[PDB]
This record gives sequence, C-alpha cells and structure tokens, in this order.
Amino acid sequence: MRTHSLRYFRLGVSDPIVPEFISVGYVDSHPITTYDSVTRQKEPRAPWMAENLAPDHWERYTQLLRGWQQMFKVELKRLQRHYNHSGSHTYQRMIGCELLEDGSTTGFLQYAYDGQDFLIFNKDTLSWLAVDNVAHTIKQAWEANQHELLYQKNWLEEECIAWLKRFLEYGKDTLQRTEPPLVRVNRKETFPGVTALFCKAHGFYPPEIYMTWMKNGEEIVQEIDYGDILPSGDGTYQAWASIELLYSCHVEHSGVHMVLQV
Amino acid sequence: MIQRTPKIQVYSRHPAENGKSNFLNCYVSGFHPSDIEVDLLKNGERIEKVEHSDLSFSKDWSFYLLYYTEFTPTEKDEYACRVNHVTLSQPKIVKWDRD
Amino acid sequence: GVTQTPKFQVLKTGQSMTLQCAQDMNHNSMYWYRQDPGMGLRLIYYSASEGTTDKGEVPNGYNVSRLNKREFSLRLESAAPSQTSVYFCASSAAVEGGNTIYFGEGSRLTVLEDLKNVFPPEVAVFEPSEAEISHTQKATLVCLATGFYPDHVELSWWVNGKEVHSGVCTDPQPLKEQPALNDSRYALSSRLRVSATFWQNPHFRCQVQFYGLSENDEWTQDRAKPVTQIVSAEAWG
Amino acid sequence: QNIDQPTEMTATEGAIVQINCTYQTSGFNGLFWYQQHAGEAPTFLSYNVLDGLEEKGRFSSFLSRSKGYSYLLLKELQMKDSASYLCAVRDSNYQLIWGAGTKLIIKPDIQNPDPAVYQLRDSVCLFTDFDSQTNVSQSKDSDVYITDKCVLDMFKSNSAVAWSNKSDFACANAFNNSIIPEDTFFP
Ligand SMILES: [Cl-]
Repeated sequence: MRTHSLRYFRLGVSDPIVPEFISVGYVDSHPITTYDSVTRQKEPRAPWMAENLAPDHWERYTQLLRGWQQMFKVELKRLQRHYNHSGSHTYQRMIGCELLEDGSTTGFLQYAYDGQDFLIFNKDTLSWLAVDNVAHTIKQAWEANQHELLYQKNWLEEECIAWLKRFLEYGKDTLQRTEPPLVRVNRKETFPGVTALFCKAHGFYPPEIYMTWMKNGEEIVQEIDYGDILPSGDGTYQAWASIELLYSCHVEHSGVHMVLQV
Repeated sequence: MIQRTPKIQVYSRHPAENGKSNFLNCYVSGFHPSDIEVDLLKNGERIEKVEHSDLSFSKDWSFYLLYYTEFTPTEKDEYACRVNHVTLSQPKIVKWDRD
Repeated sequence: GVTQTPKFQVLKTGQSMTLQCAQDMNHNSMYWYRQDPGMGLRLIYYSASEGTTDKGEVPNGYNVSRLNKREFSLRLESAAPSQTSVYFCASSAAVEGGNTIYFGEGSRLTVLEDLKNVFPPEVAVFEPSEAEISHTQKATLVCLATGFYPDHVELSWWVNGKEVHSGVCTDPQPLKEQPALNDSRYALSSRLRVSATFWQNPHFRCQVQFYGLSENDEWTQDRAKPVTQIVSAEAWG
Repeated sequence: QNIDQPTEMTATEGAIVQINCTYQTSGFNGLFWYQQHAGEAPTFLSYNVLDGLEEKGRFSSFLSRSKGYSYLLLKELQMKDSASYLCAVRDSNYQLIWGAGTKLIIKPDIQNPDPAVYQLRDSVCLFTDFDSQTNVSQSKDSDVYITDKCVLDMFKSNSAVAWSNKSDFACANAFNNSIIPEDTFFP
C-alpha cells in the first residue's frame, strides 16, 4: 500500500460577507465529509463514504460539529481581542494522520490565524509550539489540561489511523487504484537558436508523480521548469517538466520507471 | 495581515484538438482569504453550464477550487477564466493558451 | 457545580413534569441521565453546545430544552410508571475526550397509577437493652421508620438538638414489608450507639424526613394527605 | 459495545482491592472512573487514555489499551471507601458508555467480637458485636422483618435488626435462618 492520509480542516470567519464556519475532511486528495454553519449538517462527499457509514455516524458528528463551530467562534473572538484586531479575520485548524508505505505513522494538529501558522501540536513532547506571544498565551492555557493533550496524542496515533484504515477499505476501488501516466515529449525552436523541451504527463492516478530531465543518462539538467500537478476533472491528473536545449525525460509513477529519449 | 492572490491555471482535460469534444478546466489556488468569484468565458461571455468543486483546503492554509465545462475548441473561439478576490482591484481574465 | 431540582417528586401516571438543571462552570455540553438498578447510567438526551440537542439511548417519553448556555431542562410529557428512576443532570466543558463530567445531586422521581398507596412513615425509638449496657458498657438505640410509600425518606439522629454522625448507622436500602406485592410499603432501621455513661444522663431524637405530596396534589381520601413532612420519635436518658 | 466490571466486591479494612473494567468498543477515546456513594451523585476519580498507572493518594488507575482493560486500585481500605465504582469508556464517536458499576463492601476489622442478641423496647431484636465473617440471612416469614448487617463507628461494630408484631416472635428465634456464632449471648 502507498502512503495515505486522513485530515479534517476547520475554517472560521469573523464578520463574514460566505459561511461563518466550514469543516471538510479528506482522504489523500479526496473530500470525504463536509459541514458548514448554513447546513448545520455533516454530510458525506464521496459515494463510498455514504454507502458505508450508517446515518448515526452523520447524526453524531453533526452534534459535535455544531459544538466545534460554537467553540471556533469564541476562540476567534479571543484571538482578535488578544491581537486587538477588528473586522473580518480567519481561524483555521488541521488535524490528521498518515499511514506510510512501510507501516510507520505520522500525526499532526495545527492552528492558523489569518492563514498563518499559529499553534503547532507536538505529540512527542505533548506540548504546543507558539509562533508569537498571543499563541504563547493560548499555549499556556491549553497545556494546563494534561488530559486533553494525552487524548489528542491517543487520537492522532491510534484513532485517526484506525479511521484512515477503515476509509481506505471503503474507498479501495478509488484510493488504491493505479492509472498510469500518458507521457509525451514535445520539441520546439522558440526564440531563434533556442529549443524548448516539454515532458508532459496526463491521465494518471494517484497525483504523486516524479518527472525530471537528464543529460547523457547521468546528471539532472540545470534550470528545469516544473508544472504543477493539476486535476483533469475526471479523477486523473496532469503535470509537466521543461528544459531549454543527449536529453531524456525520466518519469516515475507508482513503482514504474519510464524514460523518453530525445 | 497577509492576503494571498489566487494562482489561475486554465487547461484542457485531454490534449486539445480543434473540433474534438473536451473539458476546459480553471484551477484557482493558493488564495487567502476564502471569498472568491470564478467564471468561465467564451469570447467574453459567461458560460452557464459550468461545474465546480467545493472550496478546498491546503495544508499551507490557502484554498483551491476547480471550475470546468464541456467544450469543443475551434480556431475562432477564445476561452478564458475570470476571477475576483479581495487582493484584486478588478476581476482578472486569464485566457486559455489553447494547449 | 451542577444544580438540579427537585430532589424528590411523586407523580401520577399521565402528569407532566419539568426537571431543572443549571451549571455555573461555563460548560458547553449538558446531559440528562437516568440511573436504574443493575445497569449503567443511560443517556436520555444531551446538548453538545448551546443551540443544539440530541437523543441519547432512552429518549422516548422525554423531551429537553437547552434554554441557554447554563440551563438544560428535562420534560416528562405523560409520566409512566417505567419513568420511576433517579435522574442526573451532568455537564462537561466539551463532549470530546478527557473533559471531566460533573453531576448534579440527582432527582428521585416516582410515577404511580394513583396516589392512594402514598403513606408517611411511622417512627418509633427503641431504648437500649439493660443487658447490653451491663455486658458491653455501650448502649444502642434503634429507630424504625415503617409503612412508608414511596421510598422517599432521610433518617437522621439528633442529640440535645444537634445532628450526630458518630456511632450512627442506617440501612442503605429500605426493606419491603410485603415483598410479594407490586406496591409494597417500606421499612427502614437505624442504630445510634453511645457509651452507657452517656445514655444514663437525662435527649435523643430520631428524625425522618418524608418526601410525599405537594400542596397542588389533589387528595380526596378520608385519611390525612401524605404530604412532605418530618416524623420523629424520642427518648430521654 | 460492552463495558464489564464485577457487580460487587468485598475486602477487609486496611487491605487492598483491585476493581477491573474491561471494554469492547469499536474505538477508544478514554476511560473514566467515578465514585458514587449510596444516594449521592457520582464524583470524578480518574481519566486514562494512554498506557500506564496513575496514582492519586490511596487510589491508582491503570490502563492497557491493547488489552482493553483498566483497573481502579484502592489501598489502605477505609469504611468511607464503601461505595459504587463506575467505569465509563468514550467510544470512537465520543459516546460515553457507562459500566453497571461495582459495589465495594468493606469488612471492618472487629478487634474484640462479643456476639449477642438483645431485646429493645419502645419490640426489636438486635444482633450485634459479631465478627465481619458472620452473614445475616433475610426472614423466611412474611410478618418477620430482618435488616442486613450495618457497621457503625464510634470502636467499630456490626449489627442487624429483627422485628415483628406476631405473638410467636421471640429474640431467641429471630435470627434462626442465619448462621450465627456458637458463643452468641442470649440474655
Ligand atoms: Cl487562518
């Protein structure tokens, strides 16, 4: 199995134009759950989530999300008071875990104020890393509750991973599939005497792809331009890499290596 | 407070060929705050049958969205993506490079 | 902490009842539980935060109102004899892991088909045995609270007008005077042991608080209305 | 989903008791221990979510997540420790599942036993000053009432009360359904 991850995001907006609160869950790049302050309901985002979780899951987490929504509103008000900020500001949260290919795990829990790092949980020392003195004030208050830190460590290391394993089974046909890339090299004289080489890949799943340009099989070419890995809209992805010009494009995707000699 | 302007990428689902049915994507990303307006245009006019993903969350606290529509590229048709955000003083029209 | 009312209540089948609960801890989550013999606390309804409530395990026959952040009331629409139980209101800072649950004092509710079997106790004090005094140089007073119904009583010992706890022991549960009957009345005993030198000085009072009927309760029987009352029995040294 | 703890446990004053709690849940988000005195509200004792033993005075709470097991250990047992002990586990959906509870009974250490059946007057029969090993059986006769043994602390002693308004009732025969000490004093 490849590396997989589970994560839950929260967005809180003060004085919005836009919901006051949104929560979205993901398995890798796939949305799995959604909640907002308008619907006040937690709903599946993936048919394999809807098909496999009974209504009591959605009923229970809707109640929790309504409480988390209220807690987010109060916490953003306290942050604004600490910073002496008026107007519309954002509060964000990300919690999740990763199950690596080798069986080892990672877990993370972070907060952001106005889209910047604010508090970073360290589950190995059971402490919060504060970026400034407002975050330090919150860190001191939160660390006073040792039970909650321990609870968060247990959730990140044990509960999150068990949810991830459960969801990966539910979404097996989507998440554990391989759609190999369609790769081509395009050559063109651009500015006189200048040749541009593009290595373009599309139709692949998962989105994680490695592409590079090599010279005489050995050295990586200096000054490679990389294209972002973009969703094609049909569940597959596209990307590219280019160079100015014996050159070859090297592509690695889900245990398969590919060379396109120019 | 740091506001991040959206990255706007317009591209087709498959390699484009004039006359062959395709999908035109507009991927809008790396923006903060979340309020954003996106429209796909055909020769300056808004396309009505336009699908889009829900607002999405990146680990770097910015947001992303995918707007797409079914289309048949032609030599004469000009496609674009029109985006508005608080970081923009006016909507930004990003033309499709025709692949 | 958590304040809930009333401590005791007798209801007739079909009557309405509201249980009040408040907490001054600025807690988001509130709960209503019922405690029944031989089973774990069962959640009736909960309120994860102000502005939301949801069904627990046993919601049928009840409804709740999260009035504000402080208050969460429990309503019995049409009381049934199966709703005879001990009700506990509870609160915690959040429903998530770690957050300590704080319970209210508890509400003992008895639902009856009719109020005709409701009786206050008969209270009698039994003076120490002269054989016990001479054998141990100790003296045990026994107090019996008999024929009460429902089992809504609090027994205490008063020596020279002051409540005592040392040398006192009361049965934790009443016994059934008619074990085979569905509406058996009850009996409770308590003992107060003092030195023989203390019993020989010439007051001891066994006091029983009974929680029965309220002023608003309709009563049409020839016997006195079995209202909430204190029944006591005395002995001098 | 199940939470299992013994119904009742009996130990002696000054000794140690270990109250076990096993849970079978889909997930795990912590385990609570509460103390509940008879006719009182439950009060918090401990919360465990990671592996290990946590000591708080005479009480310790252990947790093994892999074994799905916890124990509440009470040391240097006192009469005031007679109460029900409730364990509760928070499952994967943060639902708190409560155990039926363990009633803990503390047997007092009776230094000078002096078993006797006495007659009191306003009649009542008092079985008292027997050792904690003695058990009091309930009445076979419907119009004869026998209470369970009760411990009072002035010196600590056990006692049970028997009463009736039946003509045939005598203190000599009041506790005939119980196994009483051979040396019981019948004045
Ligand atoms: Cl933010």
